[PDB]
Amino acid sequence: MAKKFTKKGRISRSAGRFGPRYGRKDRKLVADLEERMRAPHVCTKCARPTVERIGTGIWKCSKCGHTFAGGTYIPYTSVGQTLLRTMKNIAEAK
Amino acid sequence: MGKRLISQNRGRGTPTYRAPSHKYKADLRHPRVDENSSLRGEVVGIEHDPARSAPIAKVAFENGEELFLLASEGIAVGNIIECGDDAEVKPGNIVPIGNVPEGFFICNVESKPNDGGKFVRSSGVYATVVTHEATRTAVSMPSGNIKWLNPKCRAVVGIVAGSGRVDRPWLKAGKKYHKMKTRAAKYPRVSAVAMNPRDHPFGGGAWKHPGKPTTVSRNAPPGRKVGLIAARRTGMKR
Amino acid sequence: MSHNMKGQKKRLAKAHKQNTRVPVWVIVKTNRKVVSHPRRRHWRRRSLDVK
Amino acid sequence: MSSINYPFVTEKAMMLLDENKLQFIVDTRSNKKQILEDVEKMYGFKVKSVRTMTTMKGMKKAVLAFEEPEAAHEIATRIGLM
Amino acid sequence: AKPVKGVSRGRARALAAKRKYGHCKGHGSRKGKKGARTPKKEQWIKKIRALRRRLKELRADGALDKSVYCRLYRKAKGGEYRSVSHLNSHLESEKLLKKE
Amino acid sequence: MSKGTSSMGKRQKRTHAKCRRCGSVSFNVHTKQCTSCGFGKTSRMRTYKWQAKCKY
RNA sequence: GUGAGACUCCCUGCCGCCGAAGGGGCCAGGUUUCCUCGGCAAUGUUCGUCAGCCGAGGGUUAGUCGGUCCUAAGACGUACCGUAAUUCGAGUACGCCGAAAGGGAAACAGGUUAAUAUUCCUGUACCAUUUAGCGUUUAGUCUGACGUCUCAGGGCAAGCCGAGCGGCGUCGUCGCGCCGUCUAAGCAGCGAACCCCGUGGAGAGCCGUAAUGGCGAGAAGCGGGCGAAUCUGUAAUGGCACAAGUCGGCUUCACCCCGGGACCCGUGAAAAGGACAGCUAAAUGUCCGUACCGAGAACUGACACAGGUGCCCCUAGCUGAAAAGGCUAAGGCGUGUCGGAGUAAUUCAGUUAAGGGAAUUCGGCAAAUUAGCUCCGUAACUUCGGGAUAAGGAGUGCCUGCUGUGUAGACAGCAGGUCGCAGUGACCAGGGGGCUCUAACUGUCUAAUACCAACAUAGGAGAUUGCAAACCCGUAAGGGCUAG
RNA sequence: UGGAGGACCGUAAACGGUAUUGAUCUGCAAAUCAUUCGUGUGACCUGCGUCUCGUAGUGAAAUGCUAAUCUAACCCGGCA
Ligand SMILES: [Mg+2]
Ligand SMILES: [Mg+2]
Ligand SMILES: [Mg+2]
Ligand SMILES: [Mg+2]
Ligand SMILES: [Mg+2]
Ligand SMILES: [Mg+2]
Ligand SMILES: [Mg+2]
Ligand SMILES: [Mg+2]
Ligand SMILES: [Mg+2]
Ligand SMILES: [Mg+2]
Ligand SMILES: [Mg+2]
Ligand SMILES: [Mg+2]
Ligand SMILES: [Zn+2]
Ligand SMILES: [Zn+2]
Repeated sequence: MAKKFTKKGRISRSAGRFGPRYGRKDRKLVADLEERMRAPHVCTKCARPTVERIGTGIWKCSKCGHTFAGGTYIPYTSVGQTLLRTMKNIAEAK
Repeated sequence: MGKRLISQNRGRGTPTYRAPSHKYKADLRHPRVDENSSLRGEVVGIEHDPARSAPIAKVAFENGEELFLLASEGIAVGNIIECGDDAEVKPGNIVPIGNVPEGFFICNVESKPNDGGKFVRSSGVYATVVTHEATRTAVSMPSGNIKWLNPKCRAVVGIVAGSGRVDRPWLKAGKKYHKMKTRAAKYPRVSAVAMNPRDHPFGGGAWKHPGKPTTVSRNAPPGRKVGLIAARRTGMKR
Repeated sequence: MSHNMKGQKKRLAKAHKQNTRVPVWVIVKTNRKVVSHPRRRHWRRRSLDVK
Repeated sequence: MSSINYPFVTEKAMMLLDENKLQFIVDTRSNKKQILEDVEKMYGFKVKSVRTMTTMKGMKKAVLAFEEPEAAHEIATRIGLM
Repeated sequence: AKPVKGVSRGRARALAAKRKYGHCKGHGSRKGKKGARTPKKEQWIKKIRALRRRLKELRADGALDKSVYCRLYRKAKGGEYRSVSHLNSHLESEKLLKKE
Repeated sequence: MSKGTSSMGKRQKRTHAKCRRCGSVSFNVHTKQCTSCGFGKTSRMRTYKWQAKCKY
């Protein structure tokens, strides 16, 4: 499907561009964060996966055109999720 | 006179320690509103601010003047903001902290009324309203302390955007170098024990050791408060 | 090429005109008592500070 | 103040006189309008244009182009350049 | 003015003719890495453009419907044919053209 | 380069222009003051008592 | 030849040097060194009739080339305030300056001089401000106006090939080799991609790209609109031995236009100006620079200095991956300013050496070995990325005839013959392996005796401070960090 | 297919300065030359402009650099 994931070429992932440098821990952290960033995120108006990162904390929908501010590396954060959940439950209880 | 230290050089304000002000987009402050007024406005664009490494919003108000604003998370181009006393509680509006319910998150809080906002401004931080007495309200600051603010203070509801900025390690001197070009900080910094006895209280010797205790009292004169300034404790937790 | 204003060129013209051999009739009249002046130079030596 | 001092009579200036032109030494603190008006009043010939130069001796040369043909010849005749 | 003496080019001209025929180019004359003599991206570009133009003209004249056209387009994108004759061989073997 | 003749080839700029008030080549082009007569700094002319021995 | 006087000054022929710099264009800097005539006491590492030297005279022409105009970092002035006081001091208000490599209204070809030329002359143009006549805003937007890397498409200067025509060379034999076969702005016409609009009705899927991709929130297809470089005609009569002056083709960077993608805890200037309402006519377009060098002789280092500033920007044919190294054009030179003679030791830098092969020395210091490209093959260890060009083997020239990919330029492969001691035949071009100590790595450092294990670094931890804060500068007025 | 990286090789482009403990050592030079070397898409090299200075400045820190001068510059005065 993607590039050759041979018997070896499978652990580094996107951190394979650093070669033999910076140690195992940092490379693993950067790699995992990169697979989270490259994910197919979902829109809020469209409800179609079209969201990609334009800048530091700026996101946009390719089809929908919608622009919004979010996380630096991921569109939606857990704390914002909790705020939405709590405020929406309070509103809906009224 | 053994040479002055880096802190005193920053005090003088030489060009090496001055912020490159012309790079920054604009100052962030709350809209100025007279007594018993409520102005609205809808976002026109979302923009990057080089002075904080976080997004900011451009909003055009009904009078005509547009202002950059500290962008809370979720702000999108098109939504209208209703800053004023009569605003409802929603993510984005600016309302007094006296009539904010307990448990709600806020940010860009002011010290005294009509300051524009001074607390809770870096990426992904937020504060909480705890209690509402008649004369004050206690909010838990992101540091972890309780602060007693005036009920007639303004603060945008939500949390500051850009959350998670420090989950990505530098892993190079080059990337951190590039960040420091748009700040007043100096990069890189020499360590005190590697200097000469003219330059620092810790310098000198045939081997690199502090020589004297690193904890310094709070009453030490300028040019000597180097190290652990008036520490209450030291070491990790055993 | 050292783009000059009017005054710089004016001073350069004067310093040029000062490089002159003393007139022969002056040497004849003063009976070989004046044979030089302190304004003589050469272009590839000490730079003039006219500008 | 007077802006024309005297005609300039080197070999190059002589050849300009063939196609109806002169070459004066003018006062170094003067512009083209003043030169135009002075020459026009002094000889009554309607000047066409004027080109100016600053020389390394200090003085300032000006080349006048006249409209009426054969004018420069008779100006140089009366002035005594001939 | 004495005439300018140029640099003659007859010898190189004859050598170029011989090389254009396919000689004087052995292993003992290569001195630059493969890729410096033929970049790989250009090879891919010419190959894929030829394959796509051939498939498009087969669709245009009418001897290839939509379904097999789509399959062959993505297959050539995937790299299963190395030349136009190779593609023609597979088309004339697996019968996917509507020649009659 | 070296501190001697090798770094004296870059000696093509100028730091002092010519002063209008005194005619001396002492006008600092950065601070805009004459270092000999004080032109630009003040309307008076620069004189100090340490420019001569104590006259006794 | 000149001259009293010729290794050294001039002309012709031969023989040479640089030829991606020693050539061409020009900043800063220089300041008359520029051209002609007349000289040789001194200057020139020798001589000199020569000269960047000495004396006399001469030479720089602008509405279109620059400055001038706008603003960036940041200065300066007046006021307010402080200071015993100022010519001293931070901030605030109002001004004003700051780029000959940022923004920017407008001109090209040929001729002419001893030395100036988009400036003078011939021809053909263009742009502003004012005055007069004839009309009118949309006045709020667009442009000026923007990073690093990577790629497609189009165009073109240079380059190359074939045919005809005109010259020059060679000519022991042959019939080849070289040069030329030209043409500006301006004006008129056309328009590739992107984008916009009207139809269209596509899914158990179709349409595309070098690649990423697009689609009922409307694909494919079919129409229309806005819209580039460049190209076609004229300008076309100027220059050419008024000698020819006609045509085709290939390629095209390092230059111009247009579009896509990726990256950022980096987000990659501002203002004047211009566009949207102008058309016709006459008049006006002031000021400053303009010579020459721009460097192994015109700058700077006391010098006609092997350094530095400037390698700052440009450069033809063959070999070759190549702007490397080698050999030649155009251009510049025989001035990196002492000659003759040929015979010792010694000395600076090179070529070769029987047999042995580190036995030399503190120490393989120094020198030698290997070296391009294609194919096969590749270990311990490992942070799984590497190690790795590991190690270790084989092939390579020339001639004859071909095959495959591709629109082409070109690239790849084969069969037979054949020469030499040797086929990357010169130039160019790694010696390799093993065991330890030490610093993680890329980076920095005693300019002129120390390039290291020292400094820095990402990572780890601790401390102060809720902003009228912590830390710091000032005598004060006030400030840095902080558009935080 | 694609084209990332304080990746690799490498120019006498540019920047640096290991070894010869070579040449020179009243030198071409008050720090240069020849061969051999290190980086060469970045924490890169660089033109012009502008700012920071003497008990002060700047310094990836050697007491380095601040006009051939630096464990406190230079000019004049105290000073004969
Ligand atoms: Mg001390
Ligand atoms: Mg020094
Ligand atoms: Mg006295
Ligand atoms: Mg040569
Ligand atoms: Mg002599
Ligand atoms: Mg002029
Ligand atoms: Mg100005
Ligand atoms: Mg000799
Ligand atoms: Mg190290
Ligand atoms: Mg250390
Ligand atoms: Mg390298
Ligand atoms: Mg003294
Ligand atoms: Zn959407
Ligand atoms: Zn003065």
